[PDB]
Amino acid sequence: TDRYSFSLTTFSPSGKLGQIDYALTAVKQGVTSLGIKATNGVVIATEKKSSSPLAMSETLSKVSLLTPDIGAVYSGMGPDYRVLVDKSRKVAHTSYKRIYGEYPPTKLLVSEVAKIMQEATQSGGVRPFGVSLLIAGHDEFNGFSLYQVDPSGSYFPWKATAIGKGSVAAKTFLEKRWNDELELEDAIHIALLTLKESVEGEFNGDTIELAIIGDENPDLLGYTGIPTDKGPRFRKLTSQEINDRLEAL
Amino acid sequence: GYDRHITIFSPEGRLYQVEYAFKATNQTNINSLAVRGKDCTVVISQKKVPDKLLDPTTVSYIFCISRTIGMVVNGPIPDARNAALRAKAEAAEFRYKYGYDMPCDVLAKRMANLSQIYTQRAYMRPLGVILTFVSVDEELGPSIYKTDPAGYYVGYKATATGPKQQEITTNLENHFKKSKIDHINEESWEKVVEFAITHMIDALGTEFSKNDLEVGVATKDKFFTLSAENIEERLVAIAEQ
Amino acid sequence: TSIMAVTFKDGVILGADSRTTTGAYIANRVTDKLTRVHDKIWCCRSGSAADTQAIADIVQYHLELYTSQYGTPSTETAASVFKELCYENKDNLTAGIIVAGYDDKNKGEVYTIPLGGSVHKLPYAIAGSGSTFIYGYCDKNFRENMSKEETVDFIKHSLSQAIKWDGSSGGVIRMVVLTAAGVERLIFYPDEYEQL
Amino acid sequence: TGYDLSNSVFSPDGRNFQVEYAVKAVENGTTSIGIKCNDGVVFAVEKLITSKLLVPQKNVKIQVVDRHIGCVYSGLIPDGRHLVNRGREEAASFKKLYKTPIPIPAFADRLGQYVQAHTLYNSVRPFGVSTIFGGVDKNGAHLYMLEPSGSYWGYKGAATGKGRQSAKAELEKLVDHHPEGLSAREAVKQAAKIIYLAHEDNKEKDFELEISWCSLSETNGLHKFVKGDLLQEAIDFAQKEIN
Amino acid sequence: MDIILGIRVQDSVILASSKAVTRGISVLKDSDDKTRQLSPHTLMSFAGEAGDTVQFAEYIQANIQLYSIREDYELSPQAVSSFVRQELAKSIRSRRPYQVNVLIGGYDKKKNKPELYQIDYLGTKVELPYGAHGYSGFYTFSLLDHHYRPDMTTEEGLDLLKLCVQELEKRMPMDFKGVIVKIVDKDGIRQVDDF
Amino acid sequence: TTIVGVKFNNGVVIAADTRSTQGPIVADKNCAKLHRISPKIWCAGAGTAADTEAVTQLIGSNIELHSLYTSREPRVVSALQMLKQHLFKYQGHIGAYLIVAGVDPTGSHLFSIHAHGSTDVGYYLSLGSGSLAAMAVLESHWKQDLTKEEAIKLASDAIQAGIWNDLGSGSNVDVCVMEIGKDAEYLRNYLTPNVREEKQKSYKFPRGTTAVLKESIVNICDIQEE
Amino acid sequence: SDPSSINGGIVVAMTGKDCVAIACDLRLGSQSLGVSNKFEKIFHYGHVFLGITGLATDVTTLNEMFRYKTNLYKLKEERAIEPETFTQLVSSSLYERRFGPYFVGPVVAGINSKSGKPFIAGFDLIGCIDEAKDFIVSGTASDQLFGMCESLYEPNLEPEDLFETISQALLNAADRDALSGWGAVVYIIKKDEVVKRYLKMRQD
Amino acid sequence: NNYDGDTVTFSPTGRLFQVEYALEAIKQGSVTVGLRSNTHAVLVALKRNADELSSYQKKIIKCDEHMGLSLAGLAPDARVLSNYLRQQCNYSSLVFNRKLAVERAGHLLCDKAQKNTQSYGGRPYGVGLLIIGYDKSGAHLLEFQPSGNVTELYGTAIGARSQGAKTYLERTLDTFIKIDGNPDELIKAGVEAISQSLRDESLTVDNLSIAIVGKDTPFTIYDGEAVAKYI
Amino acid sequence: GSRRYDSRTTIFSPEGRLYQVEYALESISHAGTAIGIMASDGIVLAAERKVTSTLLEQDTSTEKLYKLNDKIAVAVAGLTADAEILINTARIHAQNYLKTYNEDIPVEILVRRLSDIKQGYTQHGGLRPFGVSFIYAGYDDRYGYQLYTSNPSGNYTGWKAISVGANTSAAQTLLQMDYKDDMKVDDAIELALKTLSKTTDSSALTYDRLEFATIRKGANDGEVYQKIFKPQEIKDILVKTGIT
Ligand SMILES: [Mg+2]
Ligand SMILES: [Mg+2]
Ligand SMILES: [Mg+2]
Ligand SMILES: [Mg+2]
Ligand SMILES: [Mg+2]
Ligand SMILES: [Mg+2]
Ligand SMILES: [Mg+2]
Repeated sequence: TDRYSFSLTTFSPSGKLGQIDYALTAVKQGVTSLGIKATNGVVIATEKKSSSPLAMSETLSKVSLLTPDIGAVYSGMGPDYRVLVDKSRKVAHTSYKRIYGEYPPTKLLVSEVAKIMQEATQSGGVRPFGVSLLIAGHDEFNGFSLYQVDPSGSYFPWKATAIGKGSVAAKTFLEKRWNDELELEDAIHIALLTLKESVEGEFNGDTIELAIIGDENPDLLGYTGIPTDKGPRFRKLTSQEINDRLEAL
Repeated sequence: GYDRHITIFSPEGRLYQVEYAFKATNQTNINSLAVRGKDCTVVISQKKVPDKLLDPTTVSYIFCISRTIGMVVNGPIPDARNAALRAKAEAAEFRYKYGYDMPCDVLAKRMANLSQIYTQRAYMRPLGVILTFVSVDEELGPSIYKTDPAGYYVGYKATATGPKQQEITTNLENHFKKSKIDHINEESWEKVVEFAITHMIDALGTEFSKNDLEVGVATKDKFFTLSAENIEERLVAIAEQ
Repeated sequence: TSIMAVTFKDGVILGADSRTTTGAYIANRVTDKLTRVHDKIWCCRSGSAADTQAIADIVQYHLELYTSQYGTPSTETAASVFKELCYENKDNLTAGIIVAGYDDKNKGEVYTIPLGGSVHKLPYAIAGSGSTFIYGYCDKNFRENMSKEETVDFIKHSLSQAIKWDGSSGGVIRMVVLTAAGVERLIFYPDEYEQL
Repeated sequence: TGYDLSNSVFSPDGRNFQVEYAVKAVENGTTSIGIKCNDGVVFAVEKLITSKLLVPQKNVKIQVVDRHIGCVYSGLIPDGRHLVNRGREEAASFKKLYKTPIPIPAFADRLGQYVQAHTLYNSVRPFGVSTIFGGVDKNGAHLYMLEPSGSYWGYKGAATGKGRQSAKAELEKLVDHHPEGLSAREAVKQAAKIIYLAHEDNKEKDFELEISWCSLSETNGLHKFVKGDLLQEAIDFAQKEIN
Repeated sequence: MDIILGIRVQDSVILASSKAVTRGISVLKDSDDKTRQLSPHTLMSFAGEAGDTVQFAEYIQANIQLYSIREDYELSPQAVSSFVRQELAKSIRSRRPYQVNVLIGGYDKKKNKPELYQIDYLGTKVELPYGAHGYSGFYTFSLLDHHYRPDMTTEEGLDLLKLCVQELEKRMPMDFKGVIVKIVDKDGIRQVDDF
Repeated sequence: TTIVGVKFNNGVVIAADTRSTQGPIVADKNCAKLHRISPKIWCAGAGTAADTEAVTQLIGSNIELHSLYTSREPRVVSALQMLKQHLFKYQGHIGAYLIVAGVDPTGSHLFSIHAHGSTDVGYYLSLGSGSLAAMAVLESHWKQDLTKEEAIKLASDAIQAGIWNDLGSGSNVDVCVMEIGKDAEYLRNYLTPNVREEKQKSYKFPRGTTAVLKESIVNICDIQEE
Repeated sequence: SDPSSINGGIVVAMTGKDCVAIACDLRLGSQSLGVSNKFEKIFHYGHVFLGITGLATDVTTLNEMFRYKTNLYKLKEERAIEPETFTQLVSSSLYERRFGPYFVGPVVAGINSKSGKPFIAGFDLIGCIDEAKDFIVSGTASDQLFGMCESLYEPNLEPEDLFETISQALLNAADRDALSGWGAVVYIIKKDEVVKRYLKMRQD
Repeated sequence: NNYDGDTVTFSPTGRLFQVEYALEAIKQGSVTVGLRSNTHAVLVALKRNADELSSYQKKIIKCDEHMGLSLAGLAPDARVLSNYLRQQCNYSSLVFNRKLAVERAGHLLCDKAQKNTQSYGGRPYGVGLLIIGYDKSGAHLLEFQPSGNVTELYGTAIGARSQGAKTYLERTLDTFIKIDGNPDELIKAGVEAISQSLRDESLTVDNLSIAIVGKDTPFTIYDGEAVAKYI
Repeated sequence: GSRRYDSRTTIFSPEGRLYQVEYALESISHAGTAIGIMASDGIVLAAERKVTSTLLEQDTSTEKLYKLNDKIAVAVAGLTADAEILINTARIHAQNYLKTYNEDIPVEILVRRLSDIKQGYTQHGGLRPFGVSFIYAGYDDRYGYQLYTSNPSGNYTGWKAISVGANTSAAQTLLQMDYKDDMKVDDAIELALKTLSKTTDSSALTYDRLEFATIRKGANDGEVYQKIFKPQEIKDILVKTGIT
């Protein structure tokens, strides 16, 4: 029986929560990921840093669909991210869709993920999650949005941001280039430029993972005949689609 | 220094108990390797029976998880069998609930999630094993998915595990750089097995008798292991060319 | 429903009609009542369709997990798993199951598990509402160690008669043959068996 | 360090020191062995006569599980009894659902998984026994040995406890000198000898020999204790070889 | 138990409740007071199944007294009646529901208004100028519908009540042994001691 | 209610009428009885309408999560297995009778499921109070190797037999066609053979006809600033 | 003894041109006994209106429950719940009591503040949604209301004509039901004004 | 030392110190002797008083008509274990109409003690017991330690200075085992054996506790004047 | 076993203090300052966000000021994630009370509940306390306008003006200097911003580093309005009070 019913994260004399600080350090080591909000979309992007070349890195998905209009990326511990994605997909249903018959708005799904992360910071016998998330989404009444969630459970909305390794440089790069009139293609172009700085090796469609929240894709719905159902706004760009935009770089 | 004893973060954001579980993974001093054919997935592993009082037929690190899925384990046998039993239970339950055979990659993910939990919950220790799952999947074709004590997993064109994984890995990488395809372009699994043994011999710089190896083969709708005699017939064909 | 299983020289054969009724309405006239729980362990189901499907799905799961750990289960082991479910949940089930299988050690075996969850190993077994009408015929005509062709004939003639007299039985006669050689499925249509 | 103060903690070299310390309790126990013969298995153990006051024949150590399995162990005797109690529950529940008595390899894994479970948490201590066990099932005879880590394999012969090295070498000779195999009756005689030989490392006290066997031909595949005349004859054959 | 009536006049609420307690064949008591003071300006009368009536009423009383001490404050009649309704609504889907009907007469010191709430054992709540439970309304409401005025004095309320009770004593088959009458106003709760 | 499913060459078609009733009263004249479990797995329900909707939504939700978890498109046999085990556990108290059709990587499928948890396989099926009328048409006109157009024709004819002959069924035909390698096409009110004729008279009233005691504006706005 | 006709009462809702109406009687009784003539059965949470017929204790409980839930919805979503969304919430909430249900017949009416589209829906006691283009009825005189609505209703009535239509549907339905009447209220709802009218009717 | 904080920790030489410390509490306990013939089994126990105003603490507990024990160590632990034995004797009688074999009682005690040696939060029992009985295979004597080791013996002793009694019984073995059909002689050999463990004090009438069970003799305890005969 | 790794979050020090409460208070002293001021005609809440960025989406951002219901708001100093757990609990208690009594929850009853929840984490369960101090601004018809604070001990107290977070010693001295009982909300608004202006560790006080709210019966006739200021409205009140 789990006999660790006491907190493993506690306050030190200086007021610090050590385990949260250390989770944040694990995030700091993580591969860079970023997101940029345009007027008509959001882009999230990261590097697919393949662990061996015998690994098939398209089978490792760092950018994840949470709902048809919400996607997530991370920096830090991959396995922690994968389980959070499973829980986030589920909670979108159990605490929202099965009640209201519609997917949650971005900010409330973020809220639910954040709560899960907060509880790993206070509940008995567990450590905090060693990841920061960037969550991009659209919903009818709030439009496009982009949030960061940290190991403490704190979340903040951004116009554009970066997390992980090269984030201090990437954020300065983004402050120069961001304005409130970017069109989604502009934000994609800026994302690719920003991401090049933190990437050492190969830089192409097979080593970059990029997704957008944009227009509804009726072609990805899987059925026709219900006028109000127009398709998911989340879309992962292909290897080829990324490379096309890398000549325009 | 209690951040070294349980799965909490060190001041550099590390999990030492996970790192040490990876170290236990090489305690059997066994190397294994897996490759993909056109129709099959082959896994081979060294077999060492260092005691004459042992019944060698009971010494194995290859497991038949379901009809379609095989698993080779790198690590001590108690943790290996713990993982094998669990994987068998999960595969059977999956088929009962969802009405179709559990895919290789989904089982790997599931076992990887369980492993992730041991790295976050203090009362559970990580298992000191690396798990290589193989099948010929009905949607994805020949499949290799490998899990470790960090709860990480990924699919492979080919892979190797053990004290000398690097030599085997670089040998395999060199071959695939040449061939430029994601698999062994061979019709028969017999030849894919011969390829696998041949490249292990090159990479380790050692020869094998029929009792020095363990072989597992996945084909459409089954996974099976080879007898010493099927292996002998493999070895003979390798020597005669 | 009319179902039976018959051991013979090379193994065992299962037979069934294909009619399932809701009162007097035939809800399905081409039902498959011969259900596979392992490669060479099959069963014929009678009673509540919901119950017998639930039971068989659970047994299939159990024998899949048994196989993963301990190799091929015996027919007796399969019968024991069926029995455990039927006996322990007897208050909440209406299930009468015949279990038939082929081993290489044991060859063809037949077990019947009637309503209360008792088990009975038999050379052959009959069950379902239609079986009442062929107790006399089957008892007179069954021999041990029949050939495959004779056993197919015995079952075909037997279920012919059950179907003739029982309103709840009908459609096609389905059979499954279990031997060393494999698993063979047979089907016989009304225009054949009605003229017997 | 401090890695050895708590069960289930990996040391920096990937070891579980509490399990290794359990092995020390095993190495400290009396010698026990098993010999796989042609159609069965034989188990034998050295019982130290701590005093005259011990009633001879009366503190039986070898334990039956179900009707076809024998178990013997060295180390902490109560731990071994706990493990056999669990094995008896596993055998009963297997036979209840599946009808057939539990096969020996299936039984081996039940004990193995349970012993391994006691290396997963710091709230329990590993088993301080190594257990030699086996019997006859539908595929023939099987002999196993299981360690405090949960590790087990099948064996031709096995030994544990303080006189383990001596017994092993004896056991190896038998394997070399009989590739065709040993009869159950030969195995009983050999088992008596090997325990007598291994008792050197324990010579301070006298001992009492205890043997059991399951043989298709000799016991109908049931586990039985070797008693009376057949026991004496094996004691005599052993006395001769140490002389 | 049997008859419970209430009437809310200009400046007070009057509750009238029968005195009989009948165990089948015998009238065991003829002076039973079917009421509990919940707070200084709130009174609750009750009728229904034996045992459950008094158990429910004392349970409600204990709870309102607890609230009063905790907050050093008297809940409004509306707030008390909502609390009581929720308890009965929860009780109706219980293993064994409270079979108890109540009237709550309170004087709201903040609004300076008398208030009468009628609540049945299902948790059906209604605010009324006058109300009753059981068969009492069948004999009395035609009289109340005729004579009631929202500006009546307390004495006119009592006289209209006398008439209601006289009609009950005439046409009702059971002998309910008269009524105990209590008045709830700005000064609290008092018992009219001859009726 | 009349609902049918019909297998054809390269797919499966389901159809339903559009009347829901409370006893002998028509509660809704254009009910939607074809439910989506997933993009290419649809089902039609008879029995307790809340239950057919609820059980369909629940398994649909869990199927979507399963799909994300396994990175695979949902299978009809999974919907079937999850539905039947849920229904079986509730011992018929969830009054859902369903025809479940769909396409998935494994092929095209058609099953029925009964409230107690039994399931069946076939090339043509009908459920509901109109099922005997529908089945009479299916048994008369079904054949092997139907084309898409023939199966749509047969399915809607079968629903029509229920509409005209079963008092429990009426109004319109809804169809959903699931073809291998294509988007499922949902054809709402595919047939509309029951439009009400114009009334003899308009019953619009003169304004001021109704007697009113009081009017007031209702505040639907939050508490206001200033 | 049938819980859905102990207290009596009716609700009807209709769509018109850029408007909706919802109306109810004011009776609460205990079977034959009239108890209150001021028991309103229509509630609103922001701009979404909910009428509930059936067992009066459940009418009150559900109003309190939906006030509870729409208040929390608002604090978290930072906007008022819409009719379509609220309809799903009512259905979810009713079905959660599948095997011990609230004995009610709810009716939702309102206009989506973003699309301007008029919306109505009805439910059985267990959450099955009837989303009608024309009208929804509920209560002990629902047969009578179906009869009135089916002949009196025509699409696209202006708010002031819709008022007469719905009022006459209610009034005449109620007068053929022993357990309905004792007053009536009609809400006329447009995108940014709602008017409430109490009708004069017979008091027997 | 770093390994003696709880029962769930092996030392680097494979020892269990909390169990060894529990064993140490028995060693501080007052001496008690057990021995048997083929017809009877006897317990003798030297009881300890707190001072001259105090009672002598009882050492012998009846478990059933055919079984009982004596204790040395923590007395409340003896109460827990003897209560458990009473229940198990009782269960065997009620369910199977069968008197619990002394050997079976020993196995049950072993297993009960073992559980307190392998889990967190428990502590081992701090008491040793000598169990005598007469069952279908005759007279029996058992020694229980809280390590869970239970041993069948002709005779033994536990507690402070038990070594003297124990050596005596070892020499006498061939004599006392033959004292069949003479309860009084067996008890004498018992009182003589326990005398080999006295110093400073001797056996008095409130000091001495004797119990006996055998062929046609329910387990009975003698204290006070009933032991004067043997003083 | 597991005892070895237990910090024992709920023990007294030898001076009779609660370690974790004290250390949580230390954490809170580095949070952005929050200020509440109570006037006769309303309440002001003002709080400083922790060092921003130009890329932070301010108009959709909330980190200091939260609505508990229509009559009660809080200002947060400390761990934001911890605060949201407690905030959602308080929102639920308020709705439970409204459902039970059909009256809005009185401010203190809400405050006491939240404070009891915090207290529990200091006495049982072996969990760390919430790293949060609240200022509660609200109105009820019993006491009218009210200000409270609570901290990780679960202690709460009522105030005419109060601060929490960074530099409360300096802030409190400044409030005490200029606060007067007959003061009005518009005066309180100015005092709050002037005080933040002087105590901030930032170079200057700008709109993008503030959150601001008022609770006024400046809602028409016997009723109360909460106003969470938009970024532009904070910018205007900075100019109008002459800080920018
Ligand atoms: Mg862990
Ligand atoms: Mg027939
Ligand atoms: Mg009432
Ligand atoms: Mg049933
Ligand atoms: Mg009427
Ligand atoms: Mg009337
Ligand atoms: Mg009336």
